[PDB]
Amino acid sequence: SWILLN
Amino acid sequence: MKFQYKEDHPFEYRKKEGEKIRKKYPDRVPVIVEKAPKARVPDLDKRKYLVPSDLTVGQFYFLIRKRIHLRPEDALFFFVNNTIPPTSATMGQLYEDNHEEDYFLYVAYSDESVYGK
Repeated sequence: SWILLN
Repeated sequence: MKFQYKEDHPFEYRKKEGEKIRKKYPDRVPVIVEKAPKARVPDLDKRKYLVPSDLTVGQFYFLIRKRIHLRPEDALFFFVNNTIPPTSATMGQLYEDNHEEDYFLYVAYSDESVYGK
């Protein structure tokens, strides 16, 4: 799964 | 510049994931982030990042720097297509200028200014 930065 | 993401998945798989995520989050760009070979830096557990398009490259640097538990004073360099990107560019601009045919931007990081050293 993707990590959402800021 | 090898990316484990590309070794792990064929082009068609990557492009399908890239177009899907570019449609689901249009204000964001998908970025693969991996440690460069021979780099003397901590590793990043996760390699897939959705980054806001209006984020500056420098602020993106800071976010990854905090993920690998480094301080601003630590030597840390980032590479796209074997060159260090301009700090004041936006992540949207870098993405538009450098994304591959699978719709991903690929970034490597190292403690050395030359990829692979």
